[PDB]
Amino acid sequence: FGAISSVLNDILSRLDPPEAEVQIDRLITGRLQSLQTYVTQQLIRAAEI
Amino acid sequence: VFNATRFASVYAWNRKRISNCVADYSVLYNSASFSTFKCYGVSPTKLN
Repeated sequence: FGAISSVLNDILSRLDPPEAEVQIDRLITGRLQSLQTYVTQQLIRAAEI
Repeated sequence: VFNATRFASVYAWNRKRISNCVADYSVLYNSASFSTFKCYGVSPTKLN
């Protein structure tokens, strides 16, 4: 999602928090959007079932 | 590397491959004789 890495601990082992937060913001935004997509599709399938 | 007698030119910039040591960056972090000291991929304090 634009971050330097896909693994959380590598940023934390490398960065100082006032830019690590700038990276983690991107990470949680992308993952939260994916989770929202999953739950919406699950709701629709559950209605059909 | 740092206390060298003589450098080369910018168009003949000197490259050295450093390998096989325990580099201890905090003293080079701590020397105030170096005016501009700034890092891009890594926060400088985590180098230890």
